[PDB]
Amino acid sequence: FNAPFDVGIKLSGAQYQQHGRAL
Repeated sequence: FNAPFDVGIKLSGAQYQQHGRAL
């Protein structure tokens, strides 16, 4: 959660529709 900004993009394409990274 913390640093919901560009932080956590290390696994964006991964999260997939995780509404967290790529949203």
